Amino acid sequence: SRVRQNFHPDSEAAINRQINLELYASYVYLSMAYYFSRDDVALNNFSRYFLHQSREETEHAEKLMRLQNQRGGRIRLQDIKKPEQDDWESGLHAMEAALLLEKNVNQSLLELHALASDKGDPHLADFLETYYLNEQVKSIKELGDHVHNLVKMGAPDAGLAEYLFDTHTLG
Amino acid sequence: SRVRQNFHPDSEAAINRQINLELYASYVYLSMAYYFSRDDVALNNFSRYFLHQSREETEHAEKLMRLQNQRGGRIRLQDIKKPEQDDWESGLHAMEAALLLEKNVNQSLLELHALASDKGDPHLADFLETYYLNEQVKSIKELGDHVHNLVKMGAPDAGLAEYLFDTHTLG
Amino acid sequence: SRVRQNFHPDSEAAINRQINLELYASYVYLSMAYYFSRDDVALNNFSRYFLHQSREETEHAEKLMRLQNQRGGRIRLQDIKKPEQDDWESGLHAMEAALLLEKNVNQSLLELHALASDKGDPHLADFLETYYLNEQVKSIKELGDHVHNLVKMGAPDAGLAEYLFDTHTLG
Amino acid sequence: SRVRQNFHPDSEAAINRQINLELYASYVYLSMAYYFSRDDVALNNFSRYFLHQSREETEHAEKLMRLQNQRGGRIRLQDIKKPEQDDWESGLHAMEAALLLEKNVNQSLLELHALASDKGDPHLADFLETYYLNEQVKSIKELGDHVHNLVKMGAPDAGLAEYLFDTHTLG
Amino acid sequence: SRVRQNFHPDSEAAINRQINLELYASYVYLSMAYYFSRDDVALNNFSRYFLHQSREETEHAEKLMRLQNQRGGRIRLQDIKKPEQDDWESGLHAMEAALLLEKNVNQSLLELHALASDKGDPHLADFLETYYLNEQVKSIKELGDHVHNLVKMGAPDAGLAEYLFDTHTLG
Amino acid sequence: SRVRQNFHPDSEAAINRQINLELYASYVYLSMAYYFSRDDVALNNFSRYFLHQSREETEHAEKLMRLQNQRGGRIRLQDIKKPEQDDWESGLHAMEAALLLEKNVNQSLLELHALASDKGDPHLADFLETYYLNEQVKSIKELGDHVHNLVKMGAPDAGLAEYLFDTHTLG
Ligand SMILES: [Mg+2]
Ligand SMILES: [Mg+2]
Ligand SMILES: [Mg+2]
Ligand SMILES: [Mg+2]
Ligand SMILES: [Mg+2]
Ligand SMILES: [Mg+2]
Ligand SMILES: [Mg+2]
Ligand SMILES: [Mg+2]
Ligand SMILES: [Mg+2]
Ligand SMILES: [Mg+2]
Ligand SMILES: [Mg+2]
Ligand SMILES: [Mg+2]
Ligand SMILES: [Mg+2]
Ligand SMILES: [Mg+2]
Ligand SMILES: [Mg+2]
Ligand SMILES: [Mg+2]
Repeated sequence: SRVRQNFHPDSEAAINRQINLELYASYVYLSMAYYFSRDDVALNNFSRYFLHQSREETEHAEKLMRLQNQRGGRIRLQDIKKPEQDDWESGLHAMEAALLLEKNVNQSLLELHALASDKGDPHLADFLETYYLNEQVKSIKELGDHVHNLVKMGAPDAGLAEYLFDTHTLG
Repeated sequence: SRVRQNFHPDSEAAINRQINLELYASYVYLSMAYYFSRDDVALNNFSRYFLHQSREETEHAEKLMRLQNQRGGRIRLQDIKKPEQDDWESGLHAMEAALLLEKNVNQSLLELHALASDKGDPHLADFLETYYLNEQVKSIKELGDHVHNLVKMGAPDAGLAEYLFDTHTLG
Repeated sequence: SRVRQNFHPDSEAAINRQINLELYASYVYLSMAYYFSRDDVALNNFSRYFLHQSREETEHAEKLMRLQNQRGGRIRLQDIKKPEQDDWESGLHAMEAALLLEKNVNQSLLELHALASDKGDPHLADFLETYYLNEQVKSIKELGDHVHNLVKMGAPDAGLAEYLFDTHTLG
Repeated sequence: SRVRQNFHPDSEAAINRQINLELYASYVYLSMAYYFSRDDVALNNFSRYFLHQSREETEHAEKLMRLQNQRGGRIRLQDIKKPEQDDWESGLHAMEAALLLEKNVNQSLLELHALASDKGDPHLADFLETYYLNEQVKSIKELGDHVHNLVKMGAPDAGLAEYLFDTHTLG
Repeated sequence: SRVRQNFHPDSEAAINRQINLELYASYVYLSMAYYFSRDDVALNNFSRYFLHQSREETEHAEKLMRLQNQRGGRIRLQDIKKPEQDDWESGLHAMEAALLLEKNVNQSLLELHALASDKGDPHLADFLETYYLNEQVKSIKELGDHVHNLVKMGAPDAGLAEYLFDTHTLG
Repeated sequence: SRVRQNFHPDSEAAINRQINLELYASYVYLSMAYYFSRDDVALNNFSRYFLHQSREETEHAEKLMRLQNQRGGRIRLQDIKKPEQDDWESGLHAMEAALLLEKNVNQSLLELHALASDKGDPHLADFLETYYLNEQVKSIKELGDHVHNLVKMGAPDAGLAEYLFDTHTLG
């Protein structure tokens, strides 16, 4: 590529793997979003919350795809694995699953950053720091907040907990 | 499901298959969109066009997921298969692939409609007719228009064709 | 902490020490601010300048406290040491003391950054670079400018110097 | 000091002690504020409430520093002691600690007022009455209200109490 | 310098060399801009495009000069070498020359970043990442896009190519 | 050149030399501008003043480059020589150097005008008179004003002079 400069094939590959992971995260959140609009779940603000997260993950994927193009890498898409469950069990369980997902995505981003650093790719390093690392920290913190509140409120067994959390925190 | 009424498990299954197909179509268009943003393709309005199509396909998927929940079905997500190519070769080839994709999706929707009709599910039948069947016809027609113009203009070999089509038709 | 990820206890501790240092800097500037509104100093724009700096330092402290929470660290507050003087002697001396303070805070931030780097904490590294390192450089530069002008103008002995600097530069 | 008039050195000293106490109160509230932003507390309106209180205490400190300068006293800053805890245990416990803090600050202000009265300093007496004594009464009353509601609602053990109090009263 | 802190003389020198390189890039683009407004070239949007790039390069130079001052370095200006050609041959050739120039400038910036990293200057590292590295990637990508389109369109020999590219892409 | 008319190659050459001189003047002013932003100079309105002059010189250069193209001449760029100093010593010395620079540029413009007149090029003559000769007179007068005031005020040794001149005249 006539634009490619200081862009290691390993970084290119890792970016492609990260693209897939971001798409996967979008899919997970999409699944959660539509779990919460089931008639036997019907937590519309959980649904909206995860829908929003899903679209944010798509933007995360797209920024990496743009990065790949900008750097002269070649996007290599892979299957977006279905989420691990279709029944996310409860608002709390979904929040906990999302928290685990974000920490896993964060770990992947940190490994990607270590790779960028190993390859002396400050542009990639900065790209991750600018657009992903703090977004991950904020997302993990937010999910942590949500998990704690839901746990403290007695979710999922306390019938009012997820309902009230849905209307107040996620409203 | 206490909302489920006149909703055949075959229709539920076919809706889940259609959800996956719509997600797949979104993915195909996403791949195309970022193919045209490659430095060695750089047809930004092809890119935008397919990006828009990608997001519309996501809405197609979501409406079916909404339908599933509305009818008391249970969304069953599957892997979103990667698109058949990462290199979409040219604006014309991408348009032709999109055309083939839309006709395939249309065939799936028509089969879904035949199933809805077979199962006496007028709500599902109307749902497809209202939101999918004409949208598919419109999309197939548009892609056909685009394919014809690109062919007529000499794409992909005529160097000005895809460039001018990008700026004029997709602008 | 269920949010804690790639966050070394040393970094957590260093952030707590930095929080204290930022609070200390706020206090120093608060002291300076109210030194300059003494009836026998009465340099109201020196006062406002240092008051503004004081509040900025509080925001610096708060961002680190937020960082601590975001990363799952536990804020550990310590006494905010009183400033080294209550009588800041002159506009020039206060500016020079502030300059020294900022360079000391900068050194602490650079050590914190080296620690983040040593611990492979790019989020923390980026956090410091994004919110502190350049703010420090700009603050040190500004104080350097102020010190130079005050020195060149003949502060503190030239009776018009701090007065005119107060009204023009700090106005 | 050419402005000093009817300003007893005891009052000057007591004002300096009160400045420190107000700064200390600010610090206590700052600690509480960021306690409630912990991922395992995550009561954002408790956090905001105490943050607001913290900044109000800083204004309390500053008005006394202003008073010191206005009267020709000399501000003598002391270490701002760290708050007694970094872990404020619960919204209720923090409210109760804040209540105790405000009554302690109020006692100090009342002693300061008695001193002002003993020294025939009506300006200082009026200053305290105008800006501190009723503010303290209001603050103590508000915290008492909050404590009662939290207790009545079952805080901290009733999982919904602090959550609902956070969203409704502190919202 | 009383502001100088953690600023290695090598970094200072490298910044001065980078200032010159940025000024040089501005000059190259200025030359290109006025090449395209020759009566026998007369591609006014190529001209405007390179004029814009020229002024952007001046801002790149100025930010480095400001950085030098901010850090306490001493700007040391050198001759701005004339561009390698006055006759830039064609829109395509100018775009290709600009692409090569940007990659060369990028290489210099990456070397500067490696130096900053070697010298443990995170402020300088962040400065380059924040203001230069991604700007370079975007500029190289854009020029790559432009080069590809011009090549594909048949520039410079296809008489309509640069004309149409001028009006559509650079308009 | 099919536009070239009554345009002597000597005039073309002299215009190219004048372009370089205007670029050089821009560079001198750029150097001065960033000299006054040094932490040990810190005369921000001197800095702004010379920065403005620098950009005006670039416009002077560009109008001549425009003229060259308009007349069918061929721009021949040369190295832009670095300014004679990086340390401009004082606001007064910089003003005096700028004054000398402008008179030198003016002399070059007057020689260019004499050449235009010798070659019977009234368009070039008018071009210089319309856009350069009075601008030079105005600039030389302004710098003379500034030099006189700075001298009269006691610059550079009177510590308040350049400071006050910076804030009042250059503000
Ligand atoms: Mg993501
Ligand atoms: Mg496969
Ligand atoms: Mg599987
Ligand atoms: Mg569709
Ligand atoms: Mg029908
Ligand atoms: Mg600070
Ligand atoms: Mg202690
Ligand atoms: Mg002590
Ligand atoms: Mg780094
Ligand atoms: Mg108070
Ligand atoms: Mg009374
Ligand atoms: Mg540049
Ligand atoms: Mg030389
Ligand atoms: Mg040469
Ligand atoms: Mg000029
Ligand atoms: Mg005449």
